[PDB]
Amino acid sequence: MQVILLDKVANLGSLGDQVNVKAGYARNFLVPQGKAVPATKKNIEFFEARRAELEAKLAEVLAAANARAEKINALETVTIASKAGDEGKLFGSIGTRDIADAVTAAGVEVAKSEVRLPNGVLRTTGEHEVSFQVHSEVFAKVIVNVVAE
Amino acid sequence: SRVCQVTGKRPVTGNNRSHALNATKRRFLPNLHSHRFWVESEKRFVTLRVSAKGMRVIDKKGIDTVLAELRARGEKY
RNA sequence: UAAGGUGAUAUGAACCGUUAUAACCGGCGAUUUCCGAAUGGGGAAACCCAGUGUGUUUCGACACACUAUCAUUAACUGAAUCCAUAGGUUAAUGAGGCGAACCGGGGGAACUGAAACAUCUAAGUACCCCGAGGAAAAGAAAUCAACCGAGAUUCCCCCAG
RNA sequence: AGGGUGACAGCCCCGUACACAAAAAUGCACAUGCUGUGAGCUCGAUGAGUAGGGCGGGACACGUGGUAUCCUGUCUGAAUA
RNA sequence: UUUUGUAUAAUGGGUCAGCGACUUAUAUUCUGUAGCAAGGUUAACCGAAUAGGGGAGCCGAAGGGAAACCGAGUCUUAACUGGGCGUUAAGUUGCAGGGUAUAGACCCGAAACCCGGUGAUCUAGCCAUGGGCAGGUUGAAGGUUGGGUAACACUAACUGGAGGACCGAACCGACUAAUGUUGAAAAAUUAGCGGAUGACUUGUGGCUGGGGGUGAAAGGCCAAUCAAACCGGGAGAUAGCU
RNA sequence: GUUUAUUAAAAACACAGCACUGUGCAAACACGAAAGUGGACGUAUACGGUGUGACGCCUGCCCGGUGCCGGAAGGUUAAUU
RNA sequence: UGAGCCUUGAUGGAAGUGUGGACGCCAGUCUGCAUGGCUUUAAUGUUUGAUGUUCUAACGUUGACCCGUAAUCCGGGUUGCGGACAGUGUCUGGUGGGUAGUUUGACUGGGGCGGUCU
RNA sequence: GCUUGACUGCGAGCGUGACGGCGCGAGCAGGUGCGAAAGCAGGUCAUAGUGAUCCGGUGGUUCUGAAUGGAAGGGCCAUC
Ligand SMILES: [Mg+2]
Ligand SMILES: [Mg+2]
Ligand SMILES: [Mg+2]
Ligand SMILES: [Mg+2]
Ligand SMILES: [Mg+2]
Ligand SMILES: [Mg+2]
Ligand SMILES: [Mg+2]
Ligand SMILES: [Mg+2]
Ligand SMILES: [Mg+2]
Ligand SMILES: [Mg+2]
Ligand SMILES: [Mg+2]
Ligand SMILES: [Mg+2]
Ligand SMILES: [Mg+2]
Ligand SMILES: [Mg+2]
Ligand SMILES: [Mg+2]
Ligand SMILES: [Mg+2]
Ligand SMILES: [Mg+2]
Ligand SMILES: [Mg+2]
Ligand SMILES: [Mg+2]
Ligand SMILES: [Mg+2]
Ligand SMILES: [Mg+2]
Ligand SMILES: [Mg+2]
Ligand SMILES: [Mg+2]
Repeated sequence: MQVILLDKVANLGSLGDQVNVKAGYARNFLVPQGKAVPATKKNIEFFEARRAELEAKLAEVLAAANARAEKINALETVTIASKAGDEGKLFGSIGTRDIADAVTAAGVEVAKSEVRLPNGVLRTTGEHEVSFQVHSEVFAKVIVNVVAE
Repeated sequence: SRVCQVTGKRPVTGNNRSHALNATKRRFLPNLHSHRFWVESEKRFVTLRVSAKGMRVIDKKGIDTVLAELRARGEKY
């Protein structure tokens, strides 16, 4: 008796997984109680796409936010002059918001929750390599042109 | 009436055939234990006079495929 | 079909007919009390008791008709429990019981023989049970054959005591 | 042929061979109408708690015997051209 | 008839008349007879039905060996011998008969065994509901009064009415004798006899069914039947016996 | 008191009493393939089985054999694997 | 707790001064815890047998309610108790005059006893 | 003293039994032993010391072996 699991089931659960168990455990508990279902192909050899409709489908044809670094890296100069003053310094600081904000192409919109900067960009002005770290391994790179007003 | 009910396995007769080969009608009878099944689809807890092995059938064909028949021949349930 | 008839022990009486339905023969119909599967309930068989109706009626009520059980279906109802089932009512159909043998199936002896008796025999006989037909059953190879081939089943004769 | 007739009848009677006859009712054949069924052609598919197996019985002429094959009460249980 | 042997006082028969017992089917072997002959003969079936057709097949002309095999030979054995069984045999198919086989197997006959039904109108238990017991006797427990006690015990009269209690009809039963014994009667009659308010007795209806019931237990009763009822069937059981 | 209806009424059976033993209730046990039923609408001061057979005085010694009760450590041991 | 398996052990980043466990030809030494210049065999997982617990969810209930239903049967439902036990089917050892079918020789100066049987 | 004739295959012909059997046996072939040799030896001076059949067990065998080759099984010989 295999039957595909449907929940936790102590020493054997996966909200969907086949496992050889005593028919006494099934048709008496692991079943008639909502916890499993016989492996009659129609629920596996035919209902296996459910397990292949994500990591193998909604993880490959999920074309949408995968081309981050590619979609964003050729912007129209993200000039973000964080002001300046007092012997050539800065009035404005660099943060997570302003960065992933001014980095908007054609009136587009970017969440500030996608930044690639270890610490806080101290007040300077020089080349600011502000990479657009969005997805885990799928991040991007942008820039900022801090100066004055 | 001591009938498998699901596979119509009635009690057949035979000989004891003790040592020395001595005839003596004995008759064998099915297992049966009248089980409590959960049709689920029908949302009912139907019970049948199912017998061993004949129970393996339900777990092989279908509690509904079985009830499909049975009710087909015009049996209770 | 017909000159005769009204069955018999049965005469007699009282009648019917001698051309074309007198009688009689055959086809199809009408009537067909009560008991009996007996079926409205009951019951010591041929009897007792009831409900609802119909039409007629002096309209009291009359008799008469329908009302068993189960099965399938339909419709309407409808518990524990929302639903839903279970259960209930109605209607339409079908069954029921008899039967001689043959037939299929379920169950299944012993005397007897073995010159005793357990294996074995009698015998899958007798018998009991269920089911069906004019027949039943069986039947178009997971059959045989033997390297050639045959070609469903059934029955007869051989093979062979 | 046969039966009857007051003793044994071809020619007395009833029959007998032969030849005819049905309002209607039906058995069986064909033939057709109504209903139901569904032909034929292409591409498919081609019978799992089964076949085998262990235990106990049973059926095969065959008394488990070296014993094939068949049915199965009981426990198992495959290939799938 | 049966016997060594029967007039036998051993069996059977009152007599008469009618009936009453070696059959039939298939098979196998002889004998007789007919046909044909190293050949004889068909079965079922067909059928222009006792024909004719049909030779599937059976028997015989070859035997020996356990067989492979060989063959008028062959086995045995290493074997040459020898010895065993064969080879200088006519068979076959009808018909009638003698015998055997399987059948009921000459005929009549058990005590029994098995299967399915019918029986608790008799009887044995039990269940439900009704009925019966003339008369006479005994006199328990309890109570009341007197006495008695510290109070109880206790005691005496009276009251009271118990009991598988007593005597005795109905009623139930059955110890004795006679008579009956082809009875009045398939268990009685007569004279005595036992119980007679009780484990009593009886009417009506009901429930136990056969290897089963019921039984204050005799194997007793279960319809004049009982160490396994009656009816029908297996069934013409079997019968080395008469 | 009961018994061999139809040869035995008794020293036989029965009995109140005694003793052993089983039974915790869905009791033991018994009828029944089963359902179910009696036991009992009772529940150990109750029910079943067996033997003895009022009452009085009593009921000794043997557990080797058989049965029954308890133990089961070890030896032997079925199906099965 | 037995047995499998093989996973990690002894077999076959530096000293030196406490402490367990290993048994030994020993007078051995083996190996795990401070401060300090492949077999013979055992823990981990695992598999599987052996009992012993606990659980519920089959299974039992001749507990208590509800409904079918103005029912004591029965069925469904709720709850309690018990619980993989009990109980049953197949197989299997024991027991088994409770029942059943039979056997239990002949000669013999009748039978039996005794004796005999080649 | 020396040896294994208590050999193998056969057997003219007889005796004795209802039968199943049982007994006696010269001589023949192969091979042995003892003897110089003729020759004797197929168990014991003879007559008791025994069990049919079935069902099997063990060895041997190109006898058979169910489509064929094997095999199981069967036969045959020896034997329990
Ligand atoms: Mg009526
Ligand atoms: Mg009626
Ligand atoms: Mg006999
Ligand atoms: Mg071919
Ligand atoms: Mg004499
Ligand atoms: Mg005389
Ligand atoms: Mg005469
Ligand atoms: Mg008295
Ligand atoms: Mg008198
Ligand atoms: Mg008196
Ligand atoms: Mg009466
Ligand atoms: Mg009588
Ligand atoms: Mg007979
Ligand atoms: Mg007779
Ligand atoms: Mg008396
Ligand atoms: Mg008397
Ligand atoms: Mg006594
Ligand atoms: Mg005494
Ligand atoms: Mg004593
Ligand atoms: Mg006996
Ligand atoms: Mg007998
Ligand atoms: Mg004698
Ligand atoms: Mg001598």
